[PDB]
Amino acid sequence: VDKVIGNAYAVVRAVYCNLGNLKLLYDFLNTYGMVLGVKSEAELKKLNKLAKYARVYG
Amino acid sequence: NAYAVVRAVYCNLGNLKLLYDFLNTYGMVLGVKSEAELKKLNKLAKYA
Amino acid sequence: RSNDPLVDKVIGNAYAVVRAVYCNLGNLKLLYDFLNTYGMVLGVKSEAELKKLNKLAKYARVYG
Amino acid sequence: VDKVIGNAYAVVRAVYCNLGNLKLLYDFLNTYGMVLGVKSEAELKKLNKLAKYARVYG
Amino acid sequence: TTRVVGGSGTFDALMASAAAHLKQEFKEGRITGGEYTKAYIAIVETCMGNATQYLL
Amino acid sequence: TTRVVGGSGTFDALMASAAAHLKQEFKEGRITGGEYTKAYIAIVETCMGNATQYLL
Amino acid sequence: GQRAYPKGMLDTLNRRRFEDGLDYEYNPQTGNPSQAIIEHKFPELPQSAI
Amino acid sequence: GQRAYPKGMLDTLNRRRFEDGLDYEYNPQTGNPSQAIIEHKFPELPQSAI
Amino acid sequence: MRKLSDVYKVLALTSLKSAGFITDDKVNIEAWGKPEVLAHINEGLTRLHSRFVLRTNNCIVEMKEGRTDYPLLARYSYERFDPAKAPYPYIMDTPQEPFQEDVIKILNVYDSKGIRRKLNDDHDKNGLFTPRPDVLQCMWPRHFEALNVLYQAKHPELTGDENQEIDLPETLYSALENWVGYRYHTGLNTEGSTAKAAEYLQLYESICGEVVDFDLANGSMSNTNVLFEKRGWV
Amino acid sequence: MRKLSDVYKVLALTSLKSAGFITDDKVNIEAWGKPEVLAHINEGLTRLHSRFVLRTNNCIVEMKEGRTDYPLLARYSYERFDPAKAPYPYIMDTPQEPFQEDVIKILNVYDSKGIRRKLNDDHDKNGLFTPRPDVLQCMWPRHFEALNVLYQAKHPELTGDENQEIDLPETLYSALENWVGYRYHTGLNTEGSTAKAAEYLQLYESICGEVVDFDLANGSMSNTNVLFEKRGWV
Amino acid sequence: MRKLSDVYKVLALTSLKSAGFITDDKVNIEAWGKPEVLAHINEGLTRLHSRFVLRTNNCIVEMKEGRTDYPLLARYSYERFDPAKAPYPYIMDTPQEPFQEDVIKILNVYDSKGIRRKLNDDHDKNGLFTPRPDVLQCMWPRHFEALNVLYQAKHPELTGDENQEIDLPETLYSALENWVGYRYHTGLNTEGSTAKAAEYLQLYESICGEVVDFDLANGSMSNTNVLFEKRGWV
Amino acid sequence: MRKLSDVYKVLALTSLKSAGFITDDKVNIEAWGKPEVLAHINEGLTRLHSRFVLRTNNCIVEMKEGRTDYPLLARYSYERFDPAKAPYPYIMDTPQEPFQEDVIKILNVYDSKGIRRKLNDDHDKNGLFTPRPDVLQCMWPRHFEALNVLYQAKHPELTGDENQEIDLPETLYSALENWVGYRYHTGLNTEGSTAKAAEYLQLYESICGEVVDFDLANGSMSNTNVLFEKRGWV
Repeated sequence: VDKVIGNAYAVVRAVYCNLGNLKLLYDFLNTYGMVLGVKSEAELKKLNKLAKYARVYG
Repeated sequence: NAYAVVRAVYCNLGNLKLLYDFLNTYGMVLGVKSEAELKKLNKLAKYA
Repeated sequence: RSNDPLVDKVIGNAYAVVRAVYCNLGNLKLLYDFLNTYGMVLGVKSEAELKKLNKLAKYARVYG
Repeated sequence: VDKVIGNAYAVVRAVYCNLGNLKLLYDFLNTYGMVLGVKSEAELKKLNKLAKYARVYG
Repeated sequence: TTRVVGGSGTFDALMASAAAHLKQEFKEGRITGGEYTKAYIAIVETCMGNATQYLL
Repeated sequence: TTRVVGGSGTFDALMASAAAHLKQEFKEGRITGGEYTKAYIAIVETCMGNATQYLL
Repeated sequence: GQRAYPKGMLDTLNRRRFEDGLDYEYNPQTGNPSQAIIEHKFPELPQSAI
Repeated sequence: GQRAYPKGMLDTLNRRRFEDGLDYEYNPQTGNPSQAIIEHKFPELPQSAI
Repeated sequence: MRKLSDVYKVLALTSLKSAGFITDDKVNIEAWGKPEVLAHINEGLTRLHSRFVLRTNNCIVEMKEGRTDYPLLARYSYERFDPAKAPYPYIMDTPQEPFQEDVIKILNVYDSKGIRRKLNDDHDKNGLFTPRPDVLQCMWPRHFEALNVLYQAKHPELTGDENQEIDLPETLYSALENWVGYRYHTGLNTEGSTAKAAEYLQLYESICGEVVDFDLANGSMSNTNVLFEKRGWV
Repeated sequence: MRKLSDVYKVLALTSLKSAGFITDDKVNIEAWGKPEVLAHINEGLTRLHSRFVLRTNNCIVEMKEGRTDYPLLARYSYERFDPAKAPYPYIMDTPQEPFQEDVIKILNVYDSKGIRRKLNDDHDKNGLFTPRPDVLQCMWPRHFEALNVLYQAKHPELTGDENQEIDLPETLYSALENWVGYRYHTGLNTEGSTAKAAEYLQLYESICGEVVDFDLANGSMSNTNVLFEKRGWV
Repeated sequence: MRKLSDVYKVLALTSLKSAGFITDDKVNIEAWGKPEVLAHINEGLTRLHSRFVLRTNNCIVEMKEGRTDYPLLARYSYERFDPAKAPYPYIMDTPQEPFQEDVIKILNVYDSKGIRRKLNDDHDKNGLFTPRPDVLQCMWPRHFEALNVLYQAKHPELTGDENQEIDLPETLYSALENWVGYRYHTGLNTEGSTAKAAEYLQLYESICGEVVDFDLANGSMSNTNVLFEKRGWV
Repeated sequence: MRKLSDVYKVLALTSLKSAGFITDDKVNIEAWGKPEVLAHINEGLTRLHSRFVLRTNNCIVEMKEGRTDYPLLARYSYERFDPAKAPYPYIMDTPQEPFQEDVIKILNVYDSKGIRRKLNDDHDKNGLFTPRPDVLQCMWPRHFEALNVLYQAKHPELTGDENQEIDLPETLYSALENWVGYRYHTGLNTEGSTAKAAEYLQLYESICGEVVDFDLANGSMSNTNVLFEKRGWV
């Protein structure tokens, strides 16, 4: 439906109201060390900044 | 929405041209293996 | 109440293709209906896809 | 008869309302491999992009 | 003067060298056609005077 | 004059040295293109007169 | 009722608009379409006759 | 009721504003939008006819 | 209706008399300045055919379904169809009188039924807008239609053939010469020639003013007041 | 609809006749001053297409969610999408008539539903402000929308190809020449050439005045008074 | 939206044609006068962006407690924070569109709540005075506030890069050239060049007058009379 | 907010282009005429800051018992106290913004209690007379008082440092250059230079007239009519 407060502002507000849940997810990612799997070196280079441990499936 | 209908037709213009050409190019080989049903083919059916 | 200028703006020169299709909806429907009767030979790559055919397959030609 | 919504717009709308049937026809052409007959090389060169198999009746 | 433009005299040589020194501008802009001709015409007095001085 | 700009005569040398002495300004501002050409054109009388004096 | 248009004020189709009721556009440099474009009327009866 | 706009006073869209009721902006150098932009009216009946 | 060959001669004796390219017999123009003079006559007629309504012509424009914008060029005509730049022809011209791409202003367009359609009327279905002077935008291409488009016209382009006949009133030839003289004398960039160009150009206006001060070009118009009976007014 | 090649020739015979770069056949312009002349024609058409309403064109602008400012440049179009300077394309043009970045003034914008939206109306929700001439600020990008933007247009940029066709009324070619002559003759900075530039520039106004004094560029406008019935007035 | 590289070329062919620094190909400007020309274009755009309302931009200004005077410079912005001359950043700009220090006149400022605050109103609490054109004096920095400041803007400063794009209407390029010509020709202090500078400067006004006599720069304004219903007047 | 170093360069390219002291790189001014140019910029800003109200500043003046005449000089301030010429400091300025002796006209002075005191009112106890523009004569130095004196201000004096930033509107830089050119060219006493000085000075008025004809310096003023409710008039 066509929102009165603006179509994109509704999306922005919806994301805003869910920041707390996203804050919990970000915290759990940041504090608990994570090991992830990667196909190649290019994808490994393209990892996020909180990824401490990785595994390259050759 | 006139614009939606016109845009939906326009974005599929190439596929429409392909379908129309295939209808005009119609030359699919039909297997009969029998003269009776081969004689009972439609007027547009070439190649058998 | 005429939306023809929109067609001229968007599908102006290539309107012949749309008109040719429109004149042939009956022919296209007949072609599709005959196509569903599977009264033809179908090209297949390798024996593997030969099994992958409709219960109404009537001829097939395998390449390789 | 002379349409009020425009003569060409009526044709465009009529084609539009039948896109689903044309979608089924296009899908059947695309997925089921098709072999077609051709008279010469010029006509063979003038084949569509979904025609995988052909036959040149010399 | 040989009574012909671009001749084998001294008046012709001087009068066809001044024009060949002004056409270097006219063919590179910096003057319109009208200005070039006016300069060329107002040189005949100078060229004729200096041609006689050189010849004799 | 050799009937060509920048020739091997005396009129050409003087007339192609005055232009090479005014182009030092035109290429450094201080005069527009139009002013430079006007100065160059009004020198032909002087150069032709002084070339004959030098030659003879 | 004999309108007298000045020669040059109203161009072509700008006099056809005028003679049809539609709003027109006139050339300002020619004059004013209230003192030019004269609508001739009945003369004024002299007081002498009465 | 045949308005006669001078040719040059009201530019494009400044005459569309005028013919819609909205306030317009006119070029001063052309004239005055009270003596130009003539609103033609009925002529004055001569006293002679009456 | 004079010929371009005669115009060359009459130009060589009155306006371009001191011109360089005048041949030794004084009654013709040399073959090196003829492109120049021809490019001045063509502009001269265009200006004269623009101020005065000298050539009013109508060319019918058939309706092709799916096309609303109808440029009135010569590439879309029938006898001059250009398949490289036009998909289908829709103008109609006879072989003896082909379309000459000579539309300056479009004045009044009727229909195939006799119904007049207004021009540039925002609130007027049944109105043919012109988005650019030599175009036409019919918003409803009905079946079996056509449009007799009465338009102001210019003289057909003078290619250069010395047997092409020129359509100008005999009284306006003293103004075409005074415009060729202006264009020619103003390009020499000399003080003497420039001052003559102004005299020739101003004389062009003077003759073009005497032609409009005596109705020699059919500029004055009178029509029956058909509006009177329609608005009531018994 | 002449070609740039023909414009070069007609310029070489009337306006730039005494110019230096005129070739030996007098019917063409040398290959060293052509960039200069082409840069004068392009400016010449821009001025002529600015005063008169010569080319009125409309380009539809689809709505992309999250974007309110909608510059009408060519980098945002469909056929000329430039991924380096545009995130997504939102204008719509056909391959035969691509967007040419030729917006001078925006005049009237409709919608996908037929509702006219006012321009520059401070107190008017449903109004598209233009913060700069070639932009558009819709404050509510509703779903399934588009905007047919009727705007004043300039002639598409002349790249330099001698086969590009020029859209100018035939009666206004005597004013384009008088503006090329002005631009060319005014740069030489010589007393003789400068005095000729003023004459050519003033003649540009005189011809541009005769075109507007005879409605040869479609400047006069008449419309039906639809306001009358709305305000009451039975 | 042309580029500074193209502006150099178009300047070299029309206005600065007789200038000394014109290179041998005539289609560019030598590398010794480019700082001079660039310093003339920057002034040229500033004048053009001052008379006409060509670029209306708004930059929000967050409230920092204890600060009432809020200069709208670029040193106080977020993306261009200068710790040496600004204690804290309070303007807000995105990386793609940073603040360019381009405020000429401040026109209308709203709030974070939607309440319009008057400008320069002596008897008006809730009024933002501007003690100097590029400043702002809010007398009550309330909590959680901001100010969308609609202001007249100038073109962002042209550093000198030949790939920076110039935001000018296509119809006003014939006036930017006539102002660069004025600035350049008036500095030579020669009688011939000075007399040409006056002609180029006067032509700047003539073109800047034709742009305002045809509403090509969006100068005419019409608004709904909202005052009517407020003062009563049923 | 440009710098004096940049002003030197922009002056060297537009106004003082033919000046002798222009260095070989053409983008700077030699170190022998810089005192001269700096003495012209300082006068230039003073004139510009005098006509227009460009810098409105207020400096509070504490009351010292026994002193009625309160000159608003910099020797009496706090951060610039000069014990040799001032007995005690009574103006108040912060180290970051010291008093710059930049009072042109005093406009409106309030008190420490909020009571506005009239200026130059013969019959008005509670009135601060100014016996000379940069002074103040309070006739009753009450206890615990101060005076926020809103005054027209000039640009702080340019000492000569090439890192001092100049507070001028970007639209008025084309008038500061035309005044430096006037002052410089009028001192040479040569016929050619004097005639150029008049042109530069007259252009100063023309630009200073366009700035006031478009409200680019905030000259127009509107205020709420608070007098209405006070005089009765229910």
